[PDB]
Amino acid sequence: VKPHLRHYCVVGRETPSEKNPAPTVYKFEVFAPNFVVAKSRFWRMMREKNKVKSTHGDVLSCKVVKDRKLAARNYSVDIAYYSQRCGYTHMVKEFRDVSKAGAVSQAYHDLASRHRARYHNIEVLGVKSIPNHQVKRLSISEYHASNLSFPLLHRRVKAPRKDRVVFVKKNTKRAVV
Amino acid sequence: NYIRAGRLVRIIRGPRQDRVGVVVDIIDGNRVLVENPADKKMWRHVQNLKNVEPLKFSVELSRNCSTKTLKNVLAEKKILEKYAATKSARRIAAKRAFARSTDFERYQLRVAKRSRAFWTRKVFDENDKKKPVSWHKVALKKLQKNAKK
Amino acid sequence: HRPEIIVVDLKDHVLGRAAAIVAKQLLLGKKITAVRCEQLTIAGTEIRNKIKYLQFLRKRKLSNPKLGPFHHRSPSDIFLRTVRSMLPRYTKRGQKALRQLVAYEGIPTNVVRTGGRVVIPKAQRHYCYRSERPYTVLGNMCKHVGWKYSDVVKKLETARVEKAARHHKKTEKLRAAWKSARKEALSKVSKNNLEVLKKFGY
Amino acid sequence: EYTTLRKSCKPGTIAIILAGRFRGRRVVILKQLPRNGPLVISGPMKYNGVPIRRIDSRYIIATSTKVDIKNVDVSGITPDIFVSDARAQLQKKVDAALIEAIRKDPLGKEKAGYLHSVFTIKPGDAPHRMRW
Amino acid sequence: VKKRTKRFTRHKCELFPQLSSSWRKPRGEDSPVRRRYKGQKAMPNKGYGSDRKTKYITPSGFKNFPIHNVQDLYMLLMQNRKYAGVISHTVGAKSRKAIVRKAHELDVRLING
RNA sequence: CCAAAACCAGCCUCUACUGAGCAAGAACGAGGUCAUGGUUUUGGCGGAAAUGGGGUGCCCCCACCCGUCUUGAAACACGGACCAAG
RNA sequence: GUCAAAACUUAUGGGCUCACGAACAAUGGAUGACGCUCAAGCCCAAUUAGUGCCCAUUAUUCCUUUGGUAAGGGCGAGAAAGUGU
RNA sequence: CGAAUCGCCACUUCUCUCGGCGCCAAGUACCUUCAUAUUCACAAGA
Ligand SMILES: [Mg+2]
Ligand SMILES: [Mg+2]
Ligand SMILES: [Mg+2]
Repeated sequence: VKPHLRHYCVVGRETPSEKNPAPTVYKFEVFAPNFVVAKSRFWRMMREKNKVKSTHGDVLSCKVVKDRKLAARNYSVDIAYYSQRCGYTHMVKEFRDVSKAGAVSQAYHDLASRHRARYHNIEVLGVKSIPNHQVKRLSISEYHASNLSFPLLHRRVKAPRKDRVVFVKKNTKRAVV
Repeated sequence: NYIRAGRLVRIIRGPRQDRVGVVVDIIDGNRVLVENPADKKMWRHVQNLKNVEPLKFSVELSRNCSTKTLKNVLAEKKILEKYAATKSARRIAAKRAFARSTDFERYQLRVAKRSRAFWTRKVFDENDKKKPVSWHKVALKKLQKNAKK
Repeated sequence: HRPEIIVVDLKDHVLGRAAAIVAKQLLLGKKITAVRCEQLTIAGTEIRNKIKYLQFLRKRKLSNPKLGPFHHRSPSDIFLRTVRSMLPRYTKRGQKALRQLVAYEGIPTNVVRTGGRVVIPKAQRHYCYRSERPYTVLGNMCKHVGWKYSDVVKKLETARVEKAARHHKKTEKLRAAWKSARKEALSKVSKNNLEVLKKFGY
Repeated sequence: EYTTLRKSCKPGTIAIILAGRFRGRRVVILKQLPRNGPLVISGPMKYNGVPIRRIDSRYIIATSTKVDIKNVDVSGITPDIFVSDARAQLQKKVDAALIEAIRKDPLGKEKAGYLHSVFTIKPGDAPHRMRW
Repeated sequence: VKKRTKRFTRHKCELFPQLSSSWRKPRGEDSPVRRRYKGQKAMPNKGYGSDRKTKYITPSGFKNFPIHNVQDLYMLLMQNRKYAGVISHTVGAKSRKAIVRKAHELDVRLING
């Protein structure tokens, strides 16, 4: 399916004051289902880092970021996450995908299973595309070879839904349902 | 037959049902980038491998190959024009003609599927002379008992 | 006269998926006739499933086992119990549907040579099991659990097969005729029809 | 005149009878009656044995196939008309016109045979997946 | 077209021969019926009131009006399409002969003529 | 009286921006429907028919014996065989 | 998945898992039962797919009732100055 | 005794990993019966 997580870049600042007349603007890449969550995660880091809070700031740009292309490539996602079982595991897993958004959402499902880690426990720390060689991880390294061929072994080929059937004659594909 | 870049998968169950398209580049083990200049709707996209059925055809090609390179190379083989030639392809366009068909074409078929099923018997009845059939073979031997009486 | 029965061939189907799909069709009024219930598979090693069954067999009324749960050991009786557990077995709607199912070990001579045998693709073993995971063929576990006819059925299954195969080449001259007769039917007077047959793939 | 009779049902179109005495009979739609009234399909009875008679548009399946029967004069089909000589005479005058209108068409030999056809929902058959 | 055609019977009238079928509102905390559990009998309420312009109207379409003697028939002379005289049960077959051949002459309806 | 179709109304369903995307707007067309309103039409039925009620059975489904004191009753808590009169 | 309405076992989604697994020591027996194991389990995400569905005494809407010490209008058979029929 | 049911077959009706036909002329030639059974209504027919 298309990626779970859209790629937002939320930009914002603490709102101007005589206390801080010309406040720093903050860019912040997020991978969120939708902007309202990206805007939220953005204000999470604003208070967890800048001590500025949602009441006192103002997002200047919620906009989603355009995909680099569509060619299959290779992503080093850097993903801190939390648990009672582990309170802050920095962890640069690599994923092979067509987009930063896809590598990242792929990193959430991966991270949610190997670690019972919800979206809001996780925080992406960056998602570089990587060249073939830099990927130390051995799993996706199997897919680098320009000459890689593999079988689609032991397929379950379900019929197109329009054609699916409950009962069929045994060495035939006459329907009987 | 192995899936690799240049393999000519047949999309199965998606919005682009019957359509084929070359495997431009593997992503990981459960996805690929399908492509095919010959159809309008086979612009490069991420098919899942569950969704594709590899075909016996496969142009030689290099991963992440550009599309204009492909509208080239497959043209120099006509892997597509060659593919439609196969009964495996015709069967797909055949069912895709019956489903696409109007009611009078289905008359116009039944008249043939009887015109032929009728001559299947006419050929057979003529050939009924040569055994076997329950009606003729059973009877020729069946008389064997009658001649003995 | 025969009713609109459909004789599901249960070989290499998952027990509980086939039992679930069949149990539904019986409610929708289908009069199914399961066969080769000996050949139903179950996930896991036979030891996993013998122990599951022997924990079943372990359950009886102390007061009077005679009226207790009954532990049928026929793969077919096991499939009927599996399929009655999946339908309203106390309302008459379901007590009825359960009697519309006829399980058999093997495929009995009344049910053979009666018509084509259906299959349940959603309950196929290859469709369900991960292929390299171990699986329990049902009549095989239940041989170890008390079914006494596991070899009676195999002797029967051997006979219908050797018999069905003898009839498959008793008729090879016949099927070969219609293949030849039908191919030369295209060459016959069906001219414009030959183009309406080319379209549509005939 | 007024007519909401749908675009799929037009005069001279072939049309399956879904209900009534003549189920499954392909039948040319000769005309719609003067008000948004029931169609007057006709067999022709020369083929499938369907008399000139009325049918509601809801009870036929207007096939895409038709015949350019603008040439035929179905004017004698009027509501006031609705076996006596005056009527037996009417269809004879019409079916012969309607039947030749079928002849003029290329592929007019099938449509004669196509109207001898009888529709039937055979088992495994899926009209909803059908187009017509 | 009535809301409810069934009687609202007393709870458990069916078990106790003495109990009349006639409704009594259930009481007792634990009454299944007043606690209005779904499988139980219903209780009457304002919501079962019949539609108010079809109310009191007998299937004949007339509202019944009691009648006792021939003079009552003229109480229905001018509204004979609205009211239908139902002669009282205890008027004699004697007098009913008189009410009836007069309820005929006047075009007034009678439920039991 | 039972039906069916139609009509009208109602009702419902089914560009813009951005860098291919949206946080984005309608249109055309068509469908559904009277347990919506008004307009009949057309057929079917007509000693019986028809709608309604009543009775008995079944089917599917729902459904813990009531009164009681009690925080809590289906309670392994009390009172409760039947009916009549009181 | 069946029981059970709904994924006629949907996904053209990701991982994980072989033995169990699915909010608040003794009558035989309980993920509710069956059964499930490329799950019918778990984490995650989804909704026809890189181009959803089912079930409320709930909501909305319609009809009816009742109440309002609610708001108005009015005064072929009816038109009563009226709390209440 | 009026019924509900509505594809058949020795081309499926073996095994182990597009079955044939039928659908209105016994055939692709429309010869040719069908009405008033009067526009749905259990197919009034198997
Ligand atoms: Mg106490
Ligand atoms: Mg269900
Ligand atoms: Mg009948």
